[PDB]
Amino acid sequence: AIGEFMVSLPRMVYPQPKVLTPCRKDVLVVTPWLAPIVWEGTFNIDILNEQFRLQNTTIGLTVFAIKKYVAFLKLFLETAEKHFMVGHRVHYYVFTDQPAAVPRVTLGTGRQLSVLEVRAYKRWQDVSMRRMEMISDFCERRFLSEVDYLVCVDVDMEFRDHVGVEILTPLFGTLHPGFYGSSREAFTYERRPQSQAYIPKDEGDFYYGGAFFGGSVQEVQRLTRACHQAMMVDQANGIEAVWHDESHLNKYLLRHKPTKVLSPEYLWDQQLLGWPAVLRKLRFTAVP
Amino acid sequence: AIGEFMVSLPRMVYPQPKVLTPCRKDVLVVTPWLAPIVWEGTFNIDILNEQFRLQNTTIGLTVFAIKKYVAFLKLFLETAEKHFMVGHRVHYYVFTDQPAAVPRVTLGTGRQLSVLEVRAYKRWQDVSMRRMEMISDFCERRFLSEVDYLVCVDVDMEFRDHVGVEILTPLFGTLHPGFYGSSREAFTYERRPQSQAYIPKDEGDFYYGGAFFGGSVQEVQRLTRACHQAMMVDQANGIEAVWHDESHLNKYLLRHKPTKVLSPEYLWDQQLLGWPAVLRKLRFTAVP
Repeated sequence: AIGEFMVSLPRMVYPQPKVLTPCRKDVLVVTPWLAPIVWEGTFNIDILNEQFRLQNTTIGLTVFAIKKYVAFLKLFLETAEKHFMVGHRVHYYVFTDQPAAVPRVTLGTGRQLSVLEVRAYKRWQDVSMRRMEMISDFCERRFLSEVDYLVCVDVDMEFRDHVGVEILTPLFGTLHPGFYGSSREAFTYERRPQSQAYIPKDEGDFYYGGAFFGGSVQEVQRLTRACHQAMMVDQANGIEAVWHDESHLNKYLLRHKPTKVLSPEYLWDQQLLGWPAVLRKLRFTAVP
Repeated sequence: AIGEFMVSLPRMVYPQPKVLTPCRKDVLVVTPWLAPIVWEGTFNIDILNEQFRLQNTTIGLTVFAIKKYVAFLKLFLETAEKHFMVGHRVHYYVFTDQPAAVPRVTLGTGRQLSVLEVRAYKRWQDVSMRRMEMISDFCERRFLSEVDYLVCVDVDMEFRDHVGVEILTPLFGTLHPGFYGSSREAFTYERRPQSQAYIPKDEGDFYYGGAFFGGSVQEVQRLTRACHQAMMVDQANGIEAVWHDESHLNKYLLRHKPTKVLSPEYLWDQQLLGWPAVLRKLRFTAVP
């Protein structure tokens, strides 16, 4: 559950927070709208695990694996079992054109997987829209009744370190690893006014990655519905956003600010970007 | 309203957030449970005012003025009119033993004041309990139907600078100005195990001030009910906590972590503590 009556935390012994010492001296740890930006050193995972366990939290993880991308599922799921929400209830939802190609991965207690078949659409326009469309429709089919939070990620990735309840909040986006140090004018937002995803050069907080977003089921249903509807308007107008659903996600999060932002620890590519000093942990990484 | 369907923010032009520059290099701006700690430089008030105005937010401010403390109401209310939640709907609730001594203060549009008489209890024990008791009971009489958030403060104070929607959240406490730089062993928590307010020497995040707390009506009703019930147990057991309801507030916020913490900018005493460099603004201050 979310936001229900909650019992007291138990007694816990941990280091006192230091009011006159910044938790990081090298990065921004809160947005200008007072959403935490989640980096290593900002959180005590023992306090957060207590808060979320006492609420009996269930986390849904959605992933799409189409055509040759089914090959990535084995490593994705095996590493999620080691690093993603361990100790909490998890429901994996694997959307695929090939149910028989989903690997038989052994799951920990309290963790389950459902395979959901996707239609093999002939038109690339419908394929482009599919993730937002399908995530929004499965909010009613399953997610509202089954999970408290949804996490929506790309499959061609692996977990290497802890990804846990520190990310959970009504709505979150993740700093794209290509742009976290960039000026807004360099962000690859959609720049043509004819598109619903358009953002002018003087607007924008961050460049969020389409490969990792999520929130409560209600807020993810709103985001995905809005992005799907915006993509259909663009298609009717004969325009395709420069980075497809990621451009629409960025427009949505500019206009509807997220309640947490995840650092690039949560969405990284070591082949392209190495391991900079500012990343103390590489948690979820591209497969080369 | 809180958490209802919300329209997009309008286009806004403001400086891009700097991911690789800390917003403060001298203080902690997020707790270990990922609640923002509100200092000057952490927030863009234009973005926050848009978010809260679009939700039609109403803020209730409660204050108790008993016996000679009615003398403080004129300056308290006049300075609240200049600095507290300007531009948003405000309902002041003045709890007093002397309704006729409440000054006629001129209020801005969208701002109203109600005078609520308190019983002149003969027993100091009932006086000690009165604020928590009365705030909890007026949650049903008025506050649930009238306001979205409650702010509960002491009267012997004045506003000198902006106190606005950056503080609003489901549950907040304020760093007491005497203890924000102190070790937890020096915090003046209740230390006798026989009291419901007891906190051992190895526990505690912060020392919160009883003079400034608040949150959504639901969460303030829970806090005040819990504190009142805990005080009644102590009275039956013939023990009075060292700092009365402030000791109980501290026990409650240790066990039920706040979703924002306000810096001592929001609760200060310049006669006793001066104007240190770490305070960029002195917002709400003791009257000498």
